[PDB]
Amino acid sequence: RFLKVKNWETDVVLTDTLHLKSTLETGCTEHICMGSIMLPVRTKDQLFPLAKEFLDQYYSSIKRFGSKAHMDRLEEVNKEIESTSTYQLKDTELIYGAKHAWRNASRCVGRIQWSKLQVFDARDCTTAHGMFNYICNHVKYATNKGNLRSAITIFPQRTDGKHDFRVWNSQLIRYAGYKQPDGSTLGDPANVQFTEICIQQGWKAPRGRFDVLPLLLQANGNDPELFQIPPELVLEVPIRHPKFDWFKDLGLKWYGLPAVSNMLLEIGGLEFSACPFSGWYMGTEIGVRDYCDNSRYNILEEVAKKMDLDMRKTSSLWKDQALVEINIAVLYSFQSDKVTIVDHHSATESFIKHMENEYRCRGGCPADWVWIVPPMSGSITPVFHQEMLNYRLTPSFEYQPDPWNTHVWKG
Amino acid sequence: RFLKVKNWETDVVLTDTLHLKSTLETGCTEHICMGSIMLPVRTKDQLFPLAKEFLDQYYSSIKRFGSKAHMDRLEEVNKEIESTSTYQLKDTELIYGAKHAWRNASRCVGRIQWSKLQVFDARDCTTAHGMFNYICNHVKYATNKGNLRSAITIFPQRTDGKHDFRVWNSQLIRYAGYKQPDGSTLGDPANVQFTEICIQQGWKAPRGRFDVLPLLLQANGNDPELFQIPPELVLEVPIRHPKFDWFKDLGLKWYGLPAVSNMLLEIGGLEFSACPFSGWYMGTEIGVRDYCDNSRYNILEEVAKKMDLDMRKTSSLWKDQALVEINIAVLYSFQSDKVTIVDHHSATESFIKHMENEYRCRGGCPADWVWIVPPMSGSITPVFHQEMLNYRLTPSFEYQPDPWNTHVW
Ligand code: HEM
Ligand code: HEM
Ligand SMILES: Cc1cc(N)nc(C[C@@H]2CNC[C@@H]2OCCNCC(F)(F)c2ccccc2Cl)c1
Ligand SMILES: Cc1cc(N)nc(C[C@@H]2CNC[C@@H]2OCCNCC(F)(F)c2ccccc2Cl)c1
Ligand SMILES: C[C@H](O)[C@H](O)[C@H]1CNc2nc(N)[nH]c(=O)c2N1
Ligand SMILES: C[C@H](O)[C@H](O)[C@H]1CNc2nc(N)[nH]c(=O)c2N1
Ligand SMILES: [Zn+2]
Repeated sequence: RFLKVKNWETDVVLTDTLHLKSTLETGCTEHICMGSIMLPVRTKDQLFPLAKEFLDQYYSSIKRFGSKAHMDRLEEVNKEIESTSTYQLKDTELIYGAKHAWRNASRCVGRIQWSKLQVFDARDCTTAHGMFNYICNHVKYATNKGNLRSAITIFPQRTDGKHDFRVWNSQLIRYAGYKQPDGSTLGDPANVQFTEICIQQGWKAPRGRFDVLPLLLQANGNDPELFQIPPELVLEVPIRHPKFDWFKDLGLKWYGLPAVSNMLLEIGGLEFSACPFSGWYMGTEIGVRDYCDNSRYNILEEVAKKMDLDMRKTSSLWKDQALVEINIAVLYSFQSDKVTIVDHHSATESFIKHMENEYRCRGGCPADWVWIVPPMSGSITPVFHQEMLNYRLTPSFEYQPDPWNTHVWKG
Repeated sequence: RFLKVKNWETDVVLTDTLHLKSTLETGCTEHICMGSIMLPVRTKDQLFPLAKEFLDQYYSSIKRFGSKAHMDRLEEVNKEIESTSTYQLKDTELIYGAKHAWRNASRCVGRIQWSKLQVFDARDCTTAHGMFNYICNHVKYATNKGNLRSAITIFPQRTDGKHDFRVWNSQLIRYAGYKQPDGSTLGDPANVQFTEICIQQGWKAPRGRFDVLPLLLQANGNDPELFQIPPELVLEVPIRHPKFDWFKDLGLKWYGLPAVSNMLLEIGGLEFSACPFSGWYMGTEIGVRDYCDNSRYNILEEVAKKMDLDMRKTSSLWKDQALVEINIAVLYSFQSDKVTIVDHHSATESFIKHMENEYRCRGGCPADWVWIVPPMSGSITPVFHQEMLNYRLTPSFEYQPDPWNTHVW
């Protein structure tokens, strides 16, 4: 079967066949679309087909499908599963697997970069201290003094689900948030609960507006342990504006390295519950979401005050005006400090070229329009006008619940 | 089976039960989501279940479900379908149906207004000239000297499908487009094909940038005929900016009345193929989409230049700056001329209030996030953070194919 998508700006029509390899469910049915819903232990029996599907894809990718090396590897993995109930990936398979999970990430606008990913194999790690060291090395490598390089570090896979490796932080680098007795928040309101956990585990909080959180690291199902990332490894950018010299005295800064650490990587039916990965920011993440969401740093009003905008009616579009200036400031600041960043026009134009390439080469590119379209200026980017098909390919990155909800405390 | 939606800004969680009454298909399957796809006669047998479903909801709404008058109406309609192969709605049913088709329009941010809709019953209309008269009256009533009022005008229902009433125009009021020897497009690029069909049918095109198109009306399945809307009934707004005095010199204007005329209204299985309806604009429709789409009037570059922004690199956000100013000018011009308009902040705020009302007293509100979130400044409006479930309820408005593909001359 064939599915077509149309671009309403260019009239370019693409044909998807790749969706035929989709397996997992979307949440949608013929009666209900759940496209805007954010969130819509394996047996030997379920595992071997998953392993086989993966190895088939890997061996096809290297043009060795059906070879003796292919057949011997299927055999070897089958025998490993029957005997030990799981199996180990070869390094080459792990690399291919991590790159493909990114390639298949339908919510990622940055996927033009998918084949350039440094994979750090941390499967020999056994303790939280070992995790800390791996993560420091990742941060220093990825940061590269501002010349950011994509990377992922992969800790040992799930076994019985009682021995999971987990990074409790949602991102490797994030600022603390502190709920005040008067109900106001100091720092990042998104991180209040997690900050509270760190404090309870014995973190001495500075209680400022941009305090880098400690890592809380769980190895082998053990209770997590706290570690401070060396501050010299945490590259930050003070935010200033090219024309407005008062912008600096807002006292804003942000960190250069966006590094998601709470997702689960599935390759061939194996589950890597700790697999922190990093790239570089698109500016709107910081300037639109982190700074301007009402339940984040929420700076729109203060910015618009300083610009002397008419604030008595929303129809002056004061919020939109202040939003654009904050985003100019984030891009200018990163660029001035030589820290990699991409603007939303750049990024979406590159995404459309990536997607067209994938359609030709691969027969499709699953994409989640709700996430791919930037949170400002949506329709002046080419992705707004592009129809997309969202479906689930493996290998994949998946959301998993926060570990504090599920962890069995050892004490 | 019962589904939850969460607002990620406010943590408010709502439970949707209304979706269990959805009938039509979404285009999504368990394997593929088609959320971003723009486009994803009835026999006696098919028609009675549809009539019954509708009449049940109707009698329910007036608190007379299972009453003698309920059973008596179901009886009458059944008899009428068996004998005539169709049936006629009572005026009360027609009004209820049209208001609910709007209530059910999952792509409409303006539904807080749904119960305030003036319904013009044009089911007695028989000719294209009659259609023109009804439409001018709609246009004049809805416009109301700039104090716009929501309205729909409903022409006769489909019969055997060879006698369709159709307004060939996509909206009652739109601007002509003409491809130039220059290679460029003069006017609205979106209307090139329709403008050509107009000329072919005899329209004397002025060949300007903002020429109000004539109506092309089809009655009783006949060949469509041309009429032009009295110029004094088409309220237009010249676009200026509260601070940039050069803005007026771009020569921009837009019309005050948005009036969709190409959709099909389905009520109780009955199909109203000509049912033009109108409300009032949300500013971004004109300022973001009409003015700044590549493929529309595409004015971003000209504005940016007059602002003397750095257009050398995308990262100066020159497009975004110019976008906001164009949208400030649209809103300012409509407000100064006392023509009803709503900004995207205010409209989305009232949709959230509407959603909560609908969850509270109906068990849900079908909504298409891809359409509800404005085409600029998405995440600084409250709808961006609101999970929505999209499903199809009847009565409904449905897209239908351009009739020039359908029609046999
Ligand atoms: C290289 C530069 C990259 C850019 C500019 C980029 C851009 C983005 C953006 C803007 C988002 C949405 C973020 C949000 O709203 O929270 C995203 C999502 C995502 N990206 Fe990327 N990306 C990059 C690299 C990567 C890498 C290296 C990976 C993994 C190997 C990755 C995998 C993902 C995944 C799984 C999501 C969905 C996250 C979620 O569900 O929270 N991306 N990307
Ligand atoms: C009262 C003021 C109204 C406002 C501010 C409003 C707002 C909007 C907006 C912004 C859209 C998206 C349009 C687009 O992007 O092309 C829309 C779509 C729509 N609205 Fe409304 N609306 C109003 C009245 C109405 C009325 C009176 C009806 C029917 C009686 C209606 C039914 C629809 C339908 C069916 C769509 C989807 C149209 C399509 O698929 O092209 N709306 N609404
Ligand atoms: C409920 C929920 C579900 C889900 N799947 N993800 C989230 C995370 C939510 C989704 N938007 C905010 C929060 O993520 C912030 C992280 N963004 C940074 C980045 F990693 F995505 C990234 C961005 C740019 C370049 C590279 C990278 Cl690795 C929340
Ligand atoms: C392929 C296609 C499918 C579809 N369902 N609709 C369209 C119409 C396409 C989709 N966006 C543009 C075009 O409509 C412009 C009409 N907008 C005016 C209005 F009616 F929507 C309206 C707006 C504001 C207030 C009231 C009203 Cl009644 C195209
Ligand atoms: C409810 C809705 O799905 C939610 O707010 C989404 C919308 N689109 C998004 N897009 C991106 N890139 N990141 C997000 O966090 C979200 N949030
Ligand atoms: C492909 C995508 O669905 C398309 O560009 C949509 C996106 N959202 C929209 N939203 C509204 N309100 N109107 C539109 O015309 C569109 N176009
Ligand atoms: Zn869907």
